[PDB]
Amino acid sequence: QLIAVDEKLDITTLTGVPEEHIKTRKVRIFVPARNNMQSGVNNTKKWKMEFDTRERWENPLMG
Amino acid sequence: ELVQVLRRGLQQVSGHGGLRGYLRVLFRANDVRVGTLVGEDKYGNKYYEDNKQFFGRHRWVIYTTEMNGRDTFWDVDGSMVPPEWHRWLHCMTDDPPTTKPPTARKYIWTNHKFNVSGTPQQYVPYSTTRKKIQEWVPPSTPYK
Amino acid sequence: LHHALIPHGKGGRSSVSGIVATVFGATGFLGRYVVNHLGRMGSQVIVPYRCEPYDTMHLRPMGDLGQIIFMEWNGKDKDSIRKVVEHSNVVINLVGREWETKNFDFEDVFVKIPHAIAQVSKEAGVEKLIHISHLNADIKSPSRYLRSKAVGEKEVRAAFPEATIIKPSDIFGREDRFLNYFASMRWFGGVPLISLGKETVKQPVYIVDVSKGIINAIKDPDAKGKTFAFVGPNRYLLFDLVQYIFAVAYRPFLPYPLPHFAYRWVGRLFEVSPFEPWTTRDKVERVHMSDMTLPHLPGLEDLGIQATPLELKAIEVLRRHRTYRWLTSEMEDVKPAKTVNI
Amino acid sequence: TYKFVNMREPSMDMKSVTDRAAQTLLWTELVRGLGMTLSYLFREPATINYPFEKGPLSPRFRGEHALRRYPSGEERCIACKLCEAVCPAQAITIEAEPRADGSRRTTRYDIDMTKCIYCGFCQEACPVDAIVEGPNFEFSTETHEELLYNKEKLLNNGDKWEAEIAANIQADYLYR
Amino acid sequence: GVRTSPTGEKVTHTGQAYDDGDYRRVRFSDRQKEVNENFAIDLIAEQPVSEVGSRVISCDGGGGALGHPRVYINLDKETKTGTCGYCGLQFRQPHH
Amino acid sequence: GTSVKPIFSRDMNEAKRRVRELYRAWYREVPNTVHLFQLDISVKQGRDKVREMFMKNAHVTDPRVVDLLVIKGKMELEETINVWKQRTHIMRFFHETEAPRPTDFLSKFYVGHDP
Amino acid sequence: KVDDAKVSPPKRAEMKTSMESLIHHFKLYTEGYQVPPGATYTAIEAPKGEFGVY
Amino acid sequence: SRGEYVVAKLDDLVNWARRSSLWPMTFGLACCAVEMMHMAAPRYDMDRFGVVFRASPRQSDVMIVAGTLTNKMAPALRKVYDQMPEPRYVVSMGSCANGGGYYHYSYSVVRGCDRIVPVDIYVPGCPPTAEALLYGILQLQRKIKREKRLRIWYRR
Amino acid sequence: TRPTIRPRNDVVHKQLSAFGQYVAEILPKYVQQVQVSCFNELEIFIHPDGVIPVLTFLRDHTNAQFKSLADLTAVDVPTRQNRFEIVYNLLSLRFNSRIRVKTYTDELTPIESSVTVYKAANWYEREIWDMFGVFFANHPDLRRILTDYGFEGHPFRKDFPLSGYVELRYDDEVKRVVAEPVELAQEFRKFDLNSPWEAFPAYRQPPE
Ligand SMILES: CCCCCCCCCCCCCCCCC[C@@H](O)O[C@H](CO[C@H](O)CCCCCCCCCCCCCCC)COP(=O)(O)OCC[N+](C)(C)C
Ligand SMILES: CCCCCCCC/C=C\CCCCCCCC(=O)O[C@H](COC(=O)CCCCCCC/C=C/CCCCCCCC)COP(=O)(O)OCCN
Ligand SMILES: NC(=O)C1=CN([C@@H]2O[C@H](COP(=O)(O)OP(=O)(O)OC[C@H]3O[C@@H](n4cnc5c(N)ncnc54)[C@H](OP(=O)(O)O)[C@@H]3O)[C@@H](O)[C@H]2O)C=CC1
Ligand SMILES: CCCCCCCCCCC1=C(C)C(=O)C(OC)=C(OC)C1=O
Ligand code: SF4
Ligand code: SF4
Ligand code: SF4
Ligand SMILES: [Zn+2]
Repeated sequence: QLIAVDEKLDITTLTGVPEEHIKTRKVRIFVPARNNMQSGVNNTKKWKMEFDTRERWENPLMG
Repeated sequence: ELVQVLRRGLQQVSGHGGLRGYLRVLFRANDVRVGTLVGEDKYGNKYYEDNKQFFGRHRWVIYTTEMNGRDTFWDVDGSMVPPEWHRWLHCMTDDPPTTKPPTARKYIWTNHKFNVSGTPQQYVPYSTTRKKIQEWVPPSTPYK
Repeated sequence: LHHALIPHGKGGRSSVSGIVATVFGATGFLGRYVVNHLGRMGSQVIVPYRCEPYDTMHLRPMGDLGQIIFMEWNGKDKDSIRKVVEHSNVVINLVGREWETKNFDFEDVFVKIPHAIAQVSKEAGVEKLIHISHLNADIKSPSRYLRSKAVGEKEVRAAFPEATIIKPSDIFGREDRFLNYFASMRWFGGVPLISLGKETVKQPVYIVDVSKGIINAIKDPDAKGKTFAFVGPNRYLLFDLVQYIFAVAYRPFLPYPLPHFAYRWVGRLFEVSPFEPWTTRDKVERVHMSDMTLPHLPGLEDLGIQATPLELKAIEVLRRHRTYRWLTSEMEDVKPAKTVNI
Repeated sequence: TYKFVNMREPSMDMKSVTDRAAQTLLWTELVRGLGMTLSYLFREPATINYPFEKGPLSPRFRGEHALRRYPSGEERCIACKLCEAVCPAQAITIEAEPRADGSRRTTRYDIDMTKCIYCGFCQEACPVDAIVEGPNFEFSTETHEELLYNKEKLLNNGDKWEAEIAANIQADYLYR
Repeated sequence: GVRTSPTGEKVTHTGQAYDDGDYRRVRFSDRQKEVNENFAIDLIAEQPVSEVGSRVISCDGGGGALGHPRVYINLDKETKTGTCGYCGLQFRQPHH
Repeated sequence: GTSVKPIFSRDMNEAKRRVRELYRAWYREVPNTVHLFQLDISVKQGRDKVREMFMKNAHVTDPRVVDLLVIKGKMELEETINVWKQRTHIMRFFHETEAPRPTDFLSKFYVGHDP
Repeated sequence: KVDDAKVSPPKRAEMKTSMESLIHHFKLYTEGYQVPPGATYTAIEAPKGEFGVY
Repeated sequence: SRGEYVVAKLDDLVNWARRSSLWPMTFGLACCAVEMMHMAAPRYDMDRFGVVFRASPRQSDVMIVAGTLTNKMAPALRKVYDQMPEPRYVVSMGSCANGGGYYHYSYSVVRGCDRIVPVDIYVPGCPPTAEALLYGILQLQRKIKREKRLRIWYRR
Repeated sequence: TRPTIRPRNDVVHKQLSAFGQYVAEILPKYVQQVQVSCFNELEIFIHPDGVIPVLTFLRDHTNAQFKSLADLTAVDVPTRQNRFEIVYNLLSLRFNSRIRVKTYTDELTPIESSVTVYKAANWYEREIWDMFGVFFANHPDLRRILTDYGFEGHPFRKDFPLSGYVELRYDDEVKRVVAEPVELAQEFRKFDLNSPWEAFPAYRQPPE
């Protein structure tokens, strides 16, 4: 026997992700463009989820 | 056969240049065996061999008392062995660098250096690439 | 701002804060906290040390790789100071003893060394100089420690006019000589107090508060040539403070009055130890003076810091001084002491 | 096919029973163990006299890394970045650009020795025998930073160990 | 071909040297800077051009299997020599 | 009907009942945790932290998610009672070595590029 | 090793002589070989018991 | 002076005694500890140098971190390092201990033991050979021989 | 073919196909699919409600006797509505055979615990809960097995970052090990390795 919940799915509280990384982040859902250097199309089949690019800096040691 | 081993001990005492050399080698290496000299370093390390010993004790080195800049009468380490005698001493080959010298090159260090950690000669890492982003330099003259 | 000295990152261990700091006296009580706070945000910290390197080891895990550089220095040799301050934009001075040795008196460590450091820093182009003085620093003080402190801050302001002088008052912490001093005085049975400690008022300050104040003074642009007084939120009569200290440690409090000359004689008797003295005449003097009130000076609240009360952090120092029977007693058990707050 | 390890029964004759009782009362097998240890006492020990004597190694031994040169003194590395791609621990960092004479050479070549797993995959991937794992293993340091090698350090290691490295490669290259 | 910067810091073969106002120089105080003195560009410039009497030459770096992948170099241009893209040796047809 | 199998609770009321039971258990536990782990915080601070942790998830309306949250809270409490957690794990709830990160626009603009 | 240069790398002498060997060495040490889709559970009698990989 | 000579001789005596009697804790984490077992094996026989394993932290002088330090393990390692009486030393052995090594980018691995405890000697290798660890131990002995506690106290 | 190619075994393939037909006939209520792979491995895809019956039948039936639970694990496929793929590997010593049983679940639907069928499942189920977040109903003692105390999240999920969210270091001001947001001196370098040319035509999918 079933309970028939009537709300949209939401599992954010169960994933252990910090709040900053849930609300602030923007994801791109896209089929990656073909690499213009090659003619193969096998990398343009599936959809990809990626996150927005954040800051990268230089390490004071080793650069 | 007891007299034989005692005479062998006396022979080991006498074959190190007398009593003083015997005590010197005993307090410098905790070992008093006598073996056939194979060669000597330009830094002063001597290499001895005795094929009658078991594998691992058949080749050994008496280190020098003065390497590049430090006194090694007591403070010795395995990093004081030059690469050719390093290859001979670790049994990667059966041929000493005396009979089989290494190939000479113009970029090979003529002077071996030991482990220089803890000394002002220690290696300090740094980034070897140039600056990436170039900044705009404002003019040196007033604008009005 | 010299691009390599531009802040980068999130403000963490691997980030860049843009601070290159030379912390004199970083191997002591305040120095370890200051170095920890500098290394948390990703600063480049230079530690000049005269002691054996084994005594600097606890400072190693305080920064990322390459962010803490240890160098030998000599207080009487200006070349060492110049060598250790060549590439720094911040110089913090925490050098100081609570006793006099056969090689360094109070003038050596509170006047000559700070003046040499400040002059070398000014000639080396160092931008910021943080110097530590005492709240009770006074030219006409009965303590040579405080007279030397006053002369030293005068000379430091002379040599480095843009220097920032910070005047704390009896810092208390895990490795202090304030709570541990009174707690260890239990080994002699009774607690000797001049005038029963009824004519002395203390305003002790937390160690983390002082370190955060130093960091905020480094990062604050208006605190260049100011003088700050770092004090705690409450003022206590010495008798009540010591009674509270013994209460938190769960040790029997047996106070008795001692004449000033007798306590001075006791301090002189303890001064003969070739090792770190248990107490000194200067310490006996400084313990029994009321903390000065300087309302004209900016405090911790001007640097965005709310001073931590002693009643919130006394257990983390005094739990070590308890017996096995009282180790698990809670912090809210021991009846906060009465405060003479104006 | 199998065998039993603990499926034997003892004979119950008076001879065997008396022998077992004597074993219980006079501790014969304990004396056997004592005799075994006593036998080992008079044998020659297997200890070697380090650092004056060393354990044996092989030409294939994977030790400290080194960057090599051609006999003219030119660097073998061509900045192809195969070693960087193959590295299981991402210990290699490479940056390159055309040299002043238009040659394909590295500007940055770092190996994080505290990331390295010393697997030898980099010298397998190298097509010009530029990067190798040398015979050295005695290079312990006192600070972590000393184990973050850059191009200069690796080139110095090559210049210092080339005499042994070339001999080991000469002895081993026909198996590769 | 080592060279000293205006501050005394050695300039490495990649042309890297800290500026006078760079704090990172403090990492070399009481210590040294690791610079390899055998600049490969000068050493390969010191190598003489090899005269060969064919239009196409073959180079493998010497040592056979101990060199680099074998490549073929065209020498039709008399203006410039033919350089190996791996080892940097130069080849040329007879002229003058 | 969305054809959803429950975990423990048929609907929201039983979920709130389980939440209340877990809250009672944590509220009882806090003084014993302060005594045993030798914490420099007070019992009031610990109960405030428990209340804050419970209120962090106050927006959940799915009974299954509440059920799993109660399961995780029971796991945490069982870890704390058996002293499987250490003082570091207990005090990780308080974040004392982390600097307070500002929330207004201008401070974020000053420090860096993060939104 | 299996005489299939799309799985096992060629000998270093072949890689420095033949174009196909160089291409296969490059691609095997940069990208690696592609494994056809599928799942396997493989077990061996390791000295400590059954050691398996799914 | 006479006092300088006396304190130098006393420093020599104490340094010799401390470096000639080094007792590491019985403490190992992973593959590297196996090589540690080979450093006590008859071929190398670290006991001949005066190096003896002792289980109690209270009776140990050196901590050899032989293996990967995980987040679950870091408080335990810190605890048993703190319970070691002073003077005490830490030897970091193998890639995982030195900087994380093969598991540097993991979610459950401490990127080097120097984030938890101060380190005196770093022994590279995955794992370092028993000879390499013996070289590290002898280097630590030399570093102890360089100590000048009593001279520093005298010049204070 | 010959030397470089793996040989085929048709006998085992036919035997496993026959036994898969047998099992599917005996339990139509739960068995959704049966497969035999090219390297002779039998897989049975079942409904989640049939975990305890099917497994029990495989352990206790005279003709199955799959008495050993070799491994139990989960696979995460984020593109599926039912995220997690629960895999049981069973060994039968009497018939010298191996079988695999696969079911599915999502983040919020529990899977029945199998400890009453195989005791070996106990820790295995714990590990799944620790690594993927799949809850197992009626598990005698369900808690984390592999992660640190108080660890938040399930690391083996595909959307979990490789280095996680927090890292540990000792702090001298508080005199203890503390956790702080991750910062890497060197960031892990992502590599794009997939070739843009198709490798295996036998697995080509319809172009939709
Ligand atoms: C009398 C009761 C109270 C006092 C108790 C003490 C009893 C006397 C202590 C005996 C001391 C003997 C120690 C000396 C042995 C040193 C041997 C030599 O090797 O030392 C070298 C140099 O010597 C040391 O530098 C100095 C050691 C001696 C210090 C000076 C003597 C001070 C004596 C003062 C006695 C006062 C006692 C207290 C009185 C109240 C360093 O060599 P090392 O690197 O290791 O070996 C390398 C290992 N190799 C060879 C295998 C490669
Ligand atoms: C005519 C009348 C004369 C009078 C009678 C005299 C005759 C006496 C004959 C019997 C004498 C027996 C003496 C032995 C005493 C105890 C032996 C014994 O039976 O105990 C063993 C156990 O003894 C041991 O195993 C000892 C264990 C510890 C061993 C420690 C090292 C071994 C000793 C090394 C050499 C000893 C050197 C002794 C002399 C030292 C110099 C003073 C039984 O134990 P279990 O096999 O487990 O069986 C019990 C259930 N039935
Ligand atoms: N403690 C308190 O309650 C408050 C502190 N004061 C002042 O705050 C400053 C720092 O405080 P605190 O950390 O508690 O003091 P500490 O005694 O704990 O630290 C003293 C530091 O100064 C160094 N030092 C001392 N003498 C010399 C010297 N002759 N040459 C070189 N270095 C020396 C010490 O190095 P080494 O380890 O080698 O000895 C050590 O690093 C001090 O200037 C103190 O006077 C201000 C108000 C009170
Ligand atoms: C006296 C004989 C030498 C004992 C060496 C003690 C080494 C201590 C490391 C602990 C340890 C032990 C005991 C051990 O047995 C083992 O193998 C499973 C480990 O994994 C490598 C260990 O780390
Ligand atoms: S030996 Fe292995 S881990 Fe080390 S640099 Fe080479 S490929 Fe990378
Ligand atoms: S060392 Fe070899 S593989 Fe690595 S970049 Fe240089 S030439 Fe390529
Ligand atoms: S460094 Fe290598 S051998 Fe040592 S514990 Fe780590 S993985 Fe194992
Ligand atoms: Zn060439």
